[PDB]
Amino acid sequence: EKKKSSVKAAGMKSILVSENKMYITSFGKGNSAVLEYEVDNNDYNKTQLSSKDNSNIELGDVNEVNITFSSKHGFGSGVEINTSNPTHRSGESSPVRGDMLGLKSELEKRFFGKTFDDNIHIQLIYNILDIEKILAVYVTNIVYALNNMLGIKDSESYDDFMGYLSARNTYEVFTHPDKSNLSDKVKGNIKKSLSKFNDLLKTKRLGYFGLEEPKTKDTRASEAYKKRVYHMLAIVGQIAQCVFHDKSGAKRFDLYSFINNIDPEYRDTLDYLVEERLKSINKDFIEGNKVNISLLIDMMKGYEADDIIRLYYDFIVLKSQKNLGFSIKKLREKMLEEYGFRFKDKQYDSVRSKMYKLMDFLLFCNYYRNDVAAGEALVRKLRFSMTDDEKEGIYADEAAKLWGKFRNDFENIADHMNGDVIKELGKADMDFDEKILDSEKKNASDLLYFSKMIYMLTYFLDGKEINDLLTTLISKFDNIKEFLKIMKSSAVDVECELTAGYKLFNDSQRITNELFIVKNIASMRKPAASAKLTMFRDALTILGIDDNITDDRISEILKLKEKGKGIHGLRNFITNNVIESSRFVYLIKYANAQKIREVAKNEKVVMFVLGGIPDTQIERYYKSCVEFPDMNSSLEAKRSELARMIKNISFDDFKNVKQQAKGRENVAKERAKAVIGLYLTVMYLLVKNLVNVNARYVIAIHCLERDFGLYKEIIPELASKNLKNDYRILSQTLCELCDDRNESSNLFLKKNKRLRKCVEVDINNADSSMTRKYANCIAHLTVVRELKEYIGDIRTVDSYFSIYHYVMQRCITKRGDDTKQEEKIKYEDDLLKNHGYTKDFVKALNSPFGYNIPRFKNLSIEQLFDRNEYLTEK
RNA sequence: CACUGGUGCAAAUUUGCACUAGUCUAAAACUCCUCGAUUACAUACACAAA
Ligand SMILES: [Mg+2]
Ligand SMILES: [Mg+2]
Repeated sequence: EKKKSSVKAAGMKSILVSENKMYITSFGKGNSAVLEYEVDNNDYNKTQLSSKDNSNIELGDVNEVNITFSSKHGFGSGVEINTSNPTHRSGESSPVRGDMLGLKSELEKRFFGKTFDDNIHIQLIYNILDIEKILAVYVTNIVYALNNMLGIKDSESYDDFMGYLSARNTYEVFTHPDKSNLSDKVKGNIKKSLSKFNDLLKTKRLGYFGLEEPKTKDTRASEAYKKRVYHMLAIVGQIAQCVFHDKSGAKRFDLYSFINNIDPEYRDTLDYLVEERLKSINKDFIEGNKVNISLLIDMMKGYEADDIIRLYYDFIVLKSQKNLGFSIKKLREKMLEEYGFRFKDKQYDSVRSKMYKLMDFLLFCNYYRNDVAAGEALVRKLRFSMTDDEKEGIYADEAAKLWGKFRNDFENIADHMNGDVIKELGKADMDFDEKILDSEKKNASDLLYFSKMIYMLTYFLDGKEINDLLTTLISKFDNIKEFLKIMKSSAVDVECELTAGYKLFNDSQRITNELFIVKNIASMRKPAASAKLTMFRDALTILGIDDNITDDRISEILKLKEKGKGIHGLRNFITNNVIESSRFVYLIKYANAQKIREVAKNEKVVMFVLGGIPDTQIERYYKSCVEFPDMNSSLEAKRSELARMIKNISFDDFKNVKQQAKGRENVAKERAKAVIGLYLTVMYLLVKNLVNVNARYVIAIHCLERDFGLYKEIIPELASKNLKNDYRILSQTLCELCDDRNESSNLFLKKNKRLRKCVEVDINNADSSMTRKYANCIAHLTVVRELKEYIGDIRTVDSYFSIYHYVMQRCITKRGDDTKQEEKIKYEDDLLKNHGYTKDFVKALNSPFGYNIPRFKNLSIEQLFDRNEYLTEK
């Protein structure tokens, strides 16, 4: 069983090191740090900074090698914990640890204007680098999705569209480049992007993102919509220019300041988008939430109605229940599993979300207002826990106490969870003034432009993508705010003036809070799109249709241009089950409907995805999708059956479905919905996993360009080098320096001669041409684009990593039909014979990333790649 | 099945293993928030309708 660090469990958050002192911190609420002690490195004298009430740990003996301490709150019944004194390292003169890359001094100069004899500034800086790494993944995906949206399947060019946009050009300059005072090359570049912009508008595919063109054809409304879309694309392009380098090796330095420095029209667009979302939630919130609010007021006897309304607004928009230090949902889930299993019954499926909100709200109020001490006690037990099993036990014990307290309340909620009561509560008068929430309401004016810019990015993202980007940004800003607070403390008091480009980080507290709200509002369902003919073609094509069907034929089959009563059942069925599916939208955004349908014919690929689905879920899918299920068949037979259904699905299968189903018609309709849902889920899982694998490589490219720029300032040997000429130059130069010199900036290569020698072999196996192709394929999501072309050639489909590398290797070794015979790569012959990726080829391709050994090994060895795989063998 | 530090056995000129840490390693510091993830998520029961 994996065990946690006892040092973290006991309460020691961090040991900050300066040249003469160490500062020990303990965990406060959430990410807060409690300064506990200051220790002198030379004489080991200690001074307690914490008050008797605030202190969480007791410091014992401190010496050159070890630090002994114990919890003041009972961890391990007060057991003594021994941790290394961080200043004790052989072969290092300084008490202060350096970074593995050796870029700590260059980074401190870039962010703070000078070097420091402490390890605090570098920790804050690594948090900023993490923000850039995650933005690099999402902008790369968004740019690919926008290009993909065009439908130009055969196209050498890529960034003629997003690459030529600039946030420094207003909409007027963009639409009238000639009337500009810009260079002729620039004017032509703008025209190329303008033409692509009109191409994107013509597709009608922007509706997938919630960017619907206006219903009216009025010129004024049309231009206002186009201007907003242009601002969104130009901002995405600007972010891309800040996290990736251009042809000349240059990148913009205004990522954190540009939004406040560009034309005010861009800021108007950001306000318009956020105001639209906030105004829909905020307008008549009490009337909009009257059913739950009425039930809660009747149920919560110890609270004033106005207080409940304010708490409910918090629960929906602020989601304070998600900042408690434990999972409210997990507690509710444990309560239902052990004691309220009846509420998990099929009859509550239609009202389950409402029922869970009411149950979660009671638990939230219990810990947020009524029993804050119980919440603090629960966090301490979870922090003290050393294993996953212990943590589950803590949630289970808490659920048992909660059931005794809320059993009657939960039964009461379940009694009201039916259509008759809900319809009744909906029609009932709600005499509460909407102005009660004026003090709690969140408005667009309350947020920074940086926060609004992040909200704008969410239009292009799926809920999982929003969760991944936002939770990562929130965590990094929270860490940065804490590091600044520690450095500015009376006890530490070290200079930390950020340079002009990074002044935004001074507002890291406010940004962390605003970003949390952005995650909540961005995660909410947007109004359904007006389905356009393009979407209907996408839906019929993904299901399976004649390759040469005309737009007029699609209109005819779905009666799109026909007016009448009850004649649109098929159109409505396709809209509800395909067009409105987030899984379908994800597939159209990153893939091609016709290509995905062809990939679905490959039973080995579909069986691989089905294999990952839990056995209980396969049984549910088998029962819902198969008309006459053989329940006595094996799980492999059931998976094999579902794979055959997916291979044979077509639009034709659903042409007679009855959308307004009566009686027995319902059985066929439910089965059709189940089959479409499984088909979309299986294809979505495959594409999403490949996009996710690609993201790891995108981080590697972003880091290599960033690291090359930093190393270039301190390595004379890199002085005349251009990275794009040969991507292997950083690893090659650093490996050579380790062999020929004594001093080394890069510790990964210097410390591990065996791994350094391995990287040297991998560099030699590669060349400038193949590495350049790899970087281009990673940046353009070529593996996802060309998946249908090569996935069929894989003999055994056993991992996302192996699928990605096989397709990538086929793309790299493809001999251009337009170009002449080029230096055939030495791995091509075996790859074509093997029908599987070549392990040595991955290492050669990844040789540019060799300077960061953990990244290089994780990206080159299938067993080390995924943190969620090989848990038992790990 | 990683990387780096400390400690402890071993080991000449390769280092290896064990225990333990690390926000200054890797998508990677505790509790959260997340992801894996499919069972779904989502200010408005569901269904139908526009
Ligand atoms: Mg030393
Ligand atoms: Mg880190």
